[PDB]
Amino acid sequence: GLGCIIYTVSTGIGTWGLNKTVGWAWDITNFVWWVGIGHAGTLISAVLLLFRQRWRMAINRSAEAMTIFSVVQAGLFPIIHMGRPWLAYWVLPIPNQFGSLWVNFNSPLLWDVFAISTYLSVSLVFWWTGLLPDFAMLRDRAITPFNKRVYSILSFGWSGRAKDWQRFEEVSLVLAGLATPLVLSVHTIVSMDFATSVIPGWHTTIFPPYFVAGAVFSGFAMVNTLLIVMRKVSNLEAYITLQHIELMNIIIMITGSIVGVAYITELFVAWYSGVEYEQYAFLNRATGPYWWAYWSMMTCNVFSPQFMWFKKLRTSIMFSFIISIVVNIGMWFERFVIIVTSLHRDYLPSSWTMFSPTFVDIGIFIGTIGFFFVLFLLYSRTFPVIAQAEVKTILKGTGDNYIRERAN
Amino acid sequence: CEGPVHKSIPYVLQPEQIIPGVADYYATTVFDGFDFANLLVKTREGRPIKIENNTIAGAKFSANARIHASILGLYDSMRLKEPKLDGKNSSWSAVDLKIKSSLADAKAKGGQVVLLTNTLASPTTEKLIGEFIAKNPNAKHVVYDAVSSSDALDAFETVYGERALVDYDFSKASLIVSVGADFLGDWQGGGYDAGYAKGRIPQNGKMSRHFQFESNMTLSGAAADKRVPMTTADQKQALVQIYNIVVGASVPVSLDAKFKAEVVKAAQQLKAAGTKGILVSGIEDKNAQLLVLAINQALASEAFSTAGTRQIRKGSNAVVAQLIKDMNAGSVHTLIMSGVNPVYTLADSASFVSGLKKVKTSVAFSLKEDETAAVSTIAAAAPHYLESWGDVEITKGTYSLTQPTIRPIFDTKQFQDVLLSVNGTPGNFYDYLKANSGAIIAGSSWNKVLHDGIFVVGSAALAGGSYDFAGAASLLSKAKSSGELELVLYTKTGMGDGQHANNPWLQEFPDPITRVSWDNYVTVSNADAKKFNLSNEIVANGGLNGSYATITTADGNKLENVPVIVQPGQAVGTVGLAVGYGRKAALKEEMQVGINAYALYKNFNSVQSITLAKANGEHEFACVQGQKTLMGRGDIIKETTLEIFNTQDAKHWNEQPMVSLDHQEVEATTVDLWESFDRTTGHHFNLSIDLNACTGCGACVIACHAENNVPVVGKAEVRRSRDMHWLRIDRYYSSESTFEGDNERKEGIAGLSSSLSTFNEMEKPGDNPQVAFQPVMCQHCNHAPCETVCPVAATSHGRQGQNHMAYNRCVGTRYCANNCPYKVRRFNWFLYNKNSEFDYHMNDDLGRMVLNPDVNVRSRGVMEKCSFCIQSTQAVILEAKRQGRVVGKDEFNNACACSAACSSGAMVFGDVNDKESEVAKLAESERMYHLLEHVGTKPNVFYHVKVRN
Amino acid sequence: CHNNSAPNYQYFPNMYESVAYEPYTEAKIFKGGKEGQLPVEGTINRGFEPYEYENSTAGYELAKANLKSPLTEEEKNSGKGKELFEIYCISCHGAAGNGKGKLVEREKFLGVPSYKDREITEGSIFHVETYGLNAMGSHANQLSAHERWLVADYVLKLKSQL
Amino acid sequence: IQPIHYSHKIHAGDNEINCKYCHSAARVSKTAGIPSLNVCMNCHKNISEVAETTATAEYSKAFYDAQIQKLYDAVGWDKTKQAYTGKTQPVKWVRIHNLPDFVYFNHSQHVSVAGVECQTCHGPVQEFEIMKQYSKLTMGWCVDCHRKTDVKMEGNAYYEKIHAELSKKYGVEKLTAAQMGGLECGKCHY
Ligand code: HEC
Ligand code: HEC
Ligand code: HEC
Ligand code: HEC
Ligand code: HEC
Ligand code: HEC
Ligand SMILES: *C(=O)CCCCCCCCC
Ligand code: SF4
Ligand code: F3S
Repeated sequence: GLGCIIYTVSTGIGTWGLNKTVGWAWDITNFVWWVGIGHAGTLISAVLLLFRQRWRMAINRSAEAMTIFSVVQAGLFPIIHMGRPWLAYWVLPIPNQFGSLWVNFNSPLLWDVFAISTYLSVSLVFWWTGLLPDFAMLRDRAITPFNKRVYSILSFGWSGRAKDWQRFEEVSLVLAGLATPLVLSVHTIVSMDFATSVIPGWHTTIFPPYFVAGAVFSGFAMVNTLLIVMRKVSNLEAYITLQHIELMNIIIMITGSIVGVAYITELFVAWYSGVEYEQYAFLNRATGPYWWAYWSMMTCNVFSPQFMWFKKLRTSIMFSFIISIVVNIGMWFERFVIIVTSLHRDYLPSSWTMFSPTFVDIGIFIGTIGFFFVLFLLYSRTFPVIAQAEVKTILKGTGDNYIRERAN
Repeated sequence: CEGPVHKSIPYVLQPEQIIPGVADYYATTVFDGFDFANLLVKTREGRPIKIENNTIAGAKFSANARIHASILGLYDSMRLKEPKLDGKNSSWSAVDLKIKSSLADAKAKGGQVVLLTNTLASPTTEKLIGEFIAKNPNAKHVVYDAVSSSDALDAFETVYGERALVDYDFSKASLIVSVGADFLGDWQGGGYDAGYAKGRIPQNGKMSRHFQFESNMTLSGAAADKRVPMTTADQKQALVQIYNIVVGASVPVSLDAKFKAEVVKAAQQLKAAGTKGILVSGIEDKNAQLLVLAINQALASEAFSTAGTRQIRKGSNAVVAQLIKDMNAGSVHTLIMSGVNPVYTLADSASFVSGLKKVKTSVAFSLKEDETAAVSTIAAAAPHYLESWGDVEITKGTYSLTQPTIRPIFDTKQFQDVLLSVNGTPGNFYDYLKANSGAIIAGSSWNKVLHDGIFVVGSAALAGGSYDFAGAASLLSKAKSSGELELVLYTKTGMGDGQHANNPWLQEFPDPITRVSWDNYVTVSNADAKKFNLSNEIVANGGLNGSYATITTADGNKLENVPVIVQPGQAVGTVGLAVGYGRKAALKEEMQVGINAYALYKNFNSVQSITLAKANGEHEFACVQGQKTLMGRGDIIKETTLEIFNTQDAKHWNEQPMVSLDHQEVEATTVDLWESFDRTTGHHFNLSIDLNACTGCGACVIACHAENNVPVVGKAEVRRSRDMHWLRIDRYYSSESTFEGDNERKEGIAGLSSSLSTFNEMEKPGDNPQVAFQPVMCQHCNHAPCETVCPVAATSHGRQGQNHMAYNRCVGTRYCANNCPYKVRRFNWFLYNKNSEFDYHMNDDLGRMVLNPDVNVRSRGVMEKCSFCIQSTQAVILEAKRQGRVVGKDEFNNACACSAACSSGAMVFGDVNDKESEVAKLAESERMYHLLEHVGTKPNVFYHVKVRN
Repeated sequence: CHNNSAPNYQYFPNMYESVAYEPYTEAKIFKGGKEGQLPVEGTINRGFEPYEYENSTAGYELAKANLKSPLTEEEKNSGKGKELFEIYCISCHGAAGNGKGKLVEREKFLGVPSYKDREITEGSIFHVETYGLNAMGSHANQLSAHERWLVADYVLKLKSQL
Repeated sequence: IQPIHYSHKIHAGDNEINCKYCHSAARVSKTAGIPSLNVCMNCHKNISEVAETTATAEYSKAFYDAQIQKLYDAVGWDKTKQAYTGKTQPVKWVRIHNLPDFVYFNHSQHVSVAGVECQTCHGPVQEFEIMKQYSKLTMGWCVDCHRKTDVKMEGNAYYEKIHAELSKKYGVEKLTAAQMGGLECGKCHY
C-alpha cells in the first residue's frame, strides 16, 4: 500500500479513477468510513460511563484501541488526495513573509482539520491515563531487566494511593463529560462537508444526526467481531460473556432502526418537495447505472439489524459474528452511494457522466486495512487488554460466586 | 536548490521599430487555396503570436478556426529545413541549374512543360506566370482543387462569361430556401455567417426564416427553422418542382407526395417574397446550377448580384483529367508544382504516379516531405506565409497585400523567386511586387496600403443573356439514378483538407455536431442501424464504444470503418463520410489518425452508391459529450415562437422563479439573509450571449485557448473524459420532434410507476429532432459556491465583479469543482509541460514560441478557469490612464478575444456602469435571462431566448 | 547557507522559471544567442511611418528646407516638451544656456556649440535628432516619433530667449 | 560579477547623467531594460581614455583604459582610423533583480502614473561601484508600500468621475491598497 501511495503522490492524481465531474470518490469515501469506525471506543468508554453501565468494564480497553488505530488511518486521506501535499502546512494560520497571509475560517474542510486533530489528541491522553495502574502491575513482574526498564518508563510514578485514586476518578469523569460532545461535534463537522453544499441530493439538514447514528451502528458492528475472536484466542471468555455480546447486538438493533427512519424521512420530503432536481436524484439512486450499489446498501442496512428481535438469532455468537461483518459492507456503500450518485447526475445534462476506480484507488484502501491490523495485532501482545483497576471494583459486586452466596 | 542564474542580452544594434515589452501589429492576408481571410498579426520583440482580425473598412473575411490554429505550422519542427535533389540534400544553386537545364532540353526537344497550382488570386503572380509562358513556347498552366466545384463554375461561365462564384448576401433576403446548400459550412468558401445571423434577430416583428432540404445533417440544418430529410434523387426533383412554381412552367416532376406537401409550400412562399428571397443549392450538376440562376433572376432579389464576383475557386475537372491522361499517354517534360498534392487527394492517384514515372525533373514545393514530395526529383523548401511576400484579390473589386512577419526560419525559397530566376529577371519577388504595385494602387504606394493592409477597387455587374433554362429543367427532371444505399463526402470545421494533418489544436478540437475528437467516422441513421445491426454505447468509464463496418463500391472497398449512429444524421438510405485524414508521410504515428476516403471521390463526385456490411470488432472513441438529449429542463434553454414573442407578455415566455413570503409571491432574487457589497461604481462587467446568433460558435473556442496556454491532451486522457477546456459548446437533441414535446410528457406524469419509464425513454432522441446550441463558460457569480469552501483561500472576488483565481495558494483539495452547479472547472492531473508522455508543442524547444509571456503556465495540482480577460483589460485601463482619458465605448469589447474573435455578433463583452456601451443596452431587454436563478448564485453572464418560428 | 555572490536556496520551485519566452533572456534555438531577433526589412507595423529622407549632405538641407511639424496647438502648450529636454539633452547642451551643459565644465569631451551660432529650422532638428551630425547619435531608439516634435518646439523657444 | 566592470557611481553619481537616459523604456513598457550598445557609443565616440583624477587605491587608470577597450570589441569600433568594422558580439549581462513568472509588475504605470522617485524602490543607486539589490521583493513589501501611499488624482481625467464624487459624499482622498482595490489575487498574479 505504501508503494502505491508514493507512486501516486510522485506521479499524479490522474493515475486515480477520478473524473473532471467526480472530484471525490474512494478517497473521501474511505476517509469518512474510517472516521465512522473510530467513534465506537469513545462511546463505550464515555457514554456507557455516563449511564453507569457496569458491563462496559470488560470492553473499554480494547474499545480504545479501536479508535487510536482507526482515526490514524483516516488521517492519511486528507493528505494523500491533495494536489500539492508538500505545501499542506499553509493550512495553519502561521505568521509569515507574505504580508501575514492568513486562511479563511468559513470552510468545513478547515473545520475538519480542527475537529480531527483535537478529537485524536484528547482521546490519546484519555485512554493513556487509564493505563497507569495496569502498567504498574506489569513493572512489578519484571521478569527481565529489559522489561523491568520498559514498564518502569511506560508507567509513571503511579504508587496507587488514596489521594491518587480520588483524583484519578474525578479526572475520568470530567473527560467523559467532554468526550461525548466531541463524539457528536466531530462527526457533525465531517457531515457538513456535504450538508452545506448546493448540490441536489447533498444539501440537507438531516445529516448532522444521521451520519452520527450510522457511525454508532458501524462502529459497534466492527468492535463486536474482534471481541468474538479475541475471547477465544486470548482465552478471556470468562470476561467477555454472552451478555456482553447480546448487549452489543441490542444497541446495534436500536441504531439500525434510527437509520431506517431517516431513510424514509428523506424519501417523504423528496416527494413532498416540489423540486424536480431533488426528486430526480432519488430516482437515479433507485434506478440507474449504480442501482446495485444503492439496493445492496439498502438490503444490508434495512434487514441486518432486524434479525436481533428474535432471541434465537440475537443470542448466537455464530449468527451475530456473520451479521456484524455484513453491516460494515452495507455502511461502506452508504458512504459511496451518497457521494457518487449525487455527482455523476446533476444540473446541466451535458455534464452527466460515469465513474470507475483504478487499481491504485483500491490498493491504497487495502494498505490502510493492512496497517490497521499491524497496529492492532502488535497491541494485543504488549498491552494489558483488560483494565485491572476496573474489573477488581466489580468482582465482589457481580459474578457467579458472590451472587450464589447472596441467594443462600 | 541553489536557484539558477538568469542573464539578459540587449542589442548591439537596436532597430527603431522594436521596443522591449511592446507588441507590434502587422497587416497581412491569407489564402492557401482553400481558406482565406484578412487579418492582423500580433508580434513580440521578434516573432508572431495569436492572430487578430483586420477590420479597417474591409472586414469582409474574418478568420475561421482553421486559420486561428494555423500558427503552429510556422513553428513546426517537422518541416523541410533544406531542399533535396534526387533524394539528397542540395543547394538552391543546384536546384536552379537543374531546372534551367531541363527547360533548355524541353525547348530543344519540343517537349511539354506544365506548372501546377491552386487558385492563385494574385495580379502579380499571374503576370509572372504569363511572362514564364511568354518566354517558354510550350508551357501550360493548370489548376487543381482537392474538393472541386467546377459544375457551379460552368453554369456561371456559360451565362455571364467568367469562371467565378456569386457572392450571395444573406442579410438581404427574408426567405432562404436551401437544397443541399450548407452555406454556414465550407460551401464555396463559406463566409456567410454574419450575413445569416444578422437576419435572425427579432428587432421588430420580422425575422428571416430558413428551409433546409438535405441528405446529411449540418450546421445550416441545425440553424434552420424547417428541415426535410431528403435523398439526392429526391432533391433534384424537388428543385424542378420549385422551378415550376416560381417560374411558371409545366415539367412532370416525380416526387413523393409527402415531400411535395412541403416543397410546394416553400416554393410558393419563396415566390411570394419577390425581391426578398434566395434559392441556394449544392447539387453537383451544371443543369441544377443553371436552374438556380434562372430562379434567382426571376426573384430579382437583393441578395443576388454579379457586381462583385468571387475569385477564390477557379478549377476544372475536365482539364485535370486531361492532364493525368497525357502524363501517361504522351511524353511530358519538366513539371513544376506548388501547393498541389494529387497523391492522396486524387481518387485516381495510382495512375498519376505511373504518369510521374514517365516524366523528367519533377519539382514540388512544400513544407513537408509528403507523399508527392517523395515521388519526385526536387523537394523544394517553401516558406510558411509569414515568411513570404504577396498580394491577394478575394473578390472582384479589391486588392490586398501580404507582409512577412518573421525572418525565414529554415532554408526556403519562394516559388515566384524561382520563376524570376529562370525567366532571367534580376532582383526578387518583393522588388517585382514593388514595380507592379503602381498598376493598381492609385493612392500612396506603401504608407497607406501596407500600413492598412487593403486597397479598394471599383467594379460593375456582369451582363446576362438568353439561355434555354426550360430545356435544362427537362434534362434535370429526366435525370434519374434510383438504386440502393449511397454516401456523401464532406469536410469538417476542424479538418478542411490535409494542410492540418498534424495540427494538435485541430485534432483536439471536437466536432461541433457530433462532439468527438481525434478521429474520423461514418454517419449512419438509426433507421439504417437497425437493419445493419450497428450501434454505439456508453461504457463504465464514461466514454463511448461502437461497432465497425465495411463500405463496398463498384470494384472496390474500405474493409474497416468506424460508424457513429447519428439518429437524424442521414435522411434514409444515405451515409455520411468525412474526407481528409489518412496521411502517412512525414509525421508521427500519434498524428497518423483517421480515414482518407479521397479514393472514393470518383470522377470528382461527392455522391457514391455503396454497400454497407457489419464488421467483427468494437472501437473506442475519444468522445467529449455524453448525453444526447435535454431532459425537459426548460430552465436551461428557453425557447418560444415569434408570434408569442410579438403578442404575449414576457410573463408567458420569459418567466422568472418566484418564492413565497407571508402568503405572497416575490421574485426569487429578492430573498437574501446576507448583505450585498457595493459594486455600483468602478467598472462592473458583464457578458452577453444571444442564442439566435449562435450558429456553431466554432472559432470562439480556439481563440480562447490562444492566450491562455491551455495544453493539448491526447486521445487517451480525453477518452476518460478528463480534458482541459475553458469554454464549451453544447448539443441538445429532443424526443418526438420538438422541445415542447419534451415538456408535455413530463408535466403530465403519474406516481412512481410511469416516472420510472418516461425518464428512461427521454434519453433516446427520436427521429428528425430539433438541435440547439449553448455556449457555457464560468459565469463569475456573486454568491459563488466555489468560493466559501476553499480552505487555503486561493479564490476571491474583485470590485469589477470577476472571480480571481490565484495559482499559488491552490493546494489541490478538489472541493471547488464540486460546488459549481454549472461545473466548469478544470483541474490538471499530470504535468503537461516538458515530459515525454505529452510530445506535443509544449515539449519541443522550437515550438514554445506560441506561448505568450504574459500568462503563466501551470504545472501540477492547481485548477484553472475561464476568467474574464484580465490580461487585456488591465492593459486597456493602463493605456487609458497614461494618456489621461476615459475608456471609450467599444474599447473593452475589442480586447477580450472571447468576444473580439467570434464571427457573428453573438458574444458581447464590455462595461455596465458606463450607460452608453453595447452591454448596457442589451441588459435592459425583455429577453433578460440567467441560468438557474432558483439556485440564487447571481451570475454575471446572461443569455437571451431562442426565438425560432 | 546563504551567500551574497550567488542566489539563495529555494523550496520546491514549482512556477519560478519560465516555460514561455520573456524578452531579454538567453536561449539556444534562435539565429544568434539572443532572444530579440530583427524584423524583416521593408515592413510597416500599425501606427508608424518610415522616414523618407536619407543621410547627410544630400538629405540634410533637403530636410531643412521643406519639412514641417505635424502637431497642434493643444499639444505644444503642455509642458511635456520641456520634460524631454530635461532628461536627454542637458548632458551636453545647456539647460537654459546653450553649450554650457554639465560636461564641458568637467572637460570630458569638447566641441559643443551654442544656439546663436547655427541657424536651425524646426525641420532641421528632426533630421539631426534621428541621425546625428558627426558627434551625436540616433536618439530614435530612446524617443518616439510623436515626441521628437515636442522637443523641437522647445528648442526653438530656447533660441528666441538667447 | 559582471563581465565588464561597469560603474553606476561615475556615470550616475559624478557626471550627473540623468537616470532615464540609459534606461529609457521605463516610461512606456513594463520592462525598463538594460541599455543596448548604441547608447554606449554616442557618448563614447569622443571618450577613449578615462581621466587622471578618477583612479583610486583599488582601481588604476590602466585598469579602466584596458577595459573601456572591451566596449570597442563588443561593437566593433576601431581606435585608429575611427570607423566601424563588421564584427559584433553582444555583452552577456547578469540580471540581479528577478521575480517568479506568475506576478505581473509593470514599470510603466508605476513610475509615470504614480510619481515615485527612482531611488525609493532600488536604493541609492548613484553611490554604488558595483550593483546591489537593495530591497527584498517578497510579497509583504508590495503590500506594505500600498498601505501607506496615495493615488494621484489631481491631473488625470480618468479619475474625474471618482475624485469629484465622494468629496461631496465620503472623503477627500483615498489610499491605494484598501480603497481602489489593489490587494486582489487577480490584479497581481491573475
Ligand atoms: C552629447 C553626446 C550630446 C547629446 C546628449 C545631445 N547633443 Fe546635440 N550636439 C552635440 C554635439 C557635439 C553637436 C555638434 C556636432 C557638430 O558636428 O558640430 C550637436 C549638435 C546639435 C544641434 C545642431 C545641429 C546642426 O545641424 O547645427 C542640435 C539642434 C542638437 N544637437 C540638438 C540636440 C537635442 C534636441 C538633444 C536631446 C535629444 C541633443 N542635441 C543631445 C552633442 C549632444
Ligand atoms: C548609463 C550611463 C546608465 C544610467 C544613466 C543608469 N544606468 Fe542603471 N544600468 C546601466 C547598465 C549598463 C546596467 C547593466 C548591469 C550592470 O551591473 O552594469 C544597469 C543596471 C541597472 C540595474 C540592475 C539591473 C538588474 O538586472 O537588476 C538597476 C536596478 C539600475 N541599473 C538602476 C538605475 C537607476 C535607479 C538609475 C538612475 C540613477 C540608473 N540605473 C541609471 C547603465 C545606466
Ligand atoms: C555602456 C555600459 C556605457 C554607456 C551607456 C556609457 N558609457 Fe561611459 N563608460 C563605459 C565603460 C565600459 C567605462 C569604463 C569603466 C568604468 O566603470 O568607468 C566608462 C567610463 C566613462 C567615463 C570615464 C571615467 C573618467 O572620466 O575617469 C566617462 C567620462 C563616461 N563613462 C561618461 C559617459 C557618458 C557621458 C555617457 C553618456 C550617458 C556614458 N558614459 C555612457 C561604457 C558606457
Ligand atoms: C528608475 C528608472 C526605476 C524605477 C523607479 C524603478 N525601477 Fe525597477 N528596475 C529598474 C531597472 C533598470 C531594472 C532592470 C530591468 C530588468 O528587467 O531586470 C529594474 C528591475 C526591477 C524588477 C525586476 C523585473 C521583473 O521582476 O520583471 C522589479 C520587480 C522592479 N524593478 C520593481 C520595481 C518597483 C516596485 C519599483 C517602485 C516604483 C521600481 N522597480 C522602480 C529601474 C527602475
Ligand atoms: C511589488 C512588485 C510592488 C511594490 C513594491 C509596489 N507596488 Fe505599487 N503596484 C504593484 C502592482 C502589481 C500594481 C497594480 C495594481 C492595480 O492596478 O490596482 C500597483 C499599483 C500601484 C498604484 C496605483 C496606480 C494607479 O493609480 O493606477 C500606486 C499609486 C502604487 N502602486 C504605488 C506604490 C508605491 C508608492 C510603492 C512604494 C514604492 C509601491 N507601489 C510599491 C506592485 C507593487
Ligand atoms: C491573495 C491571497 C494574494 C494577493 C492579493 C497577492 N498575493 Fe502575491 N502571492 C500570494 C502567494 C501565496 C505567493 C507565494 C507563492 C509561492 O509559491 O511562493 C505570492 C507571491 C508573490 C510574490 C513572490 C514572493 C516571493 O518570491 O517570495 C510577489 C513579488 C508578489 N506575490 C507580489 C504581489 C503583489 C504586487 C500583489 C498585489 C498587491 C500580490 N502579490 C497579491 C498570494 C497573494
Ligand atoms: C536546495 O537544495 C535547498 C533546499 C532547502 C530546503 C529547506 C528545508 C528546510 C527544512 C524543512
Ligand atoms: S460559475 Fe462555477 S466557477 Fe464561476 S463563480 Fe459560479 S461556481 Fe465559481
Ligand atoms: S477550493 Fe481551493 S485549493 Fe484549489 S482546488 Fe479549489 S482553489
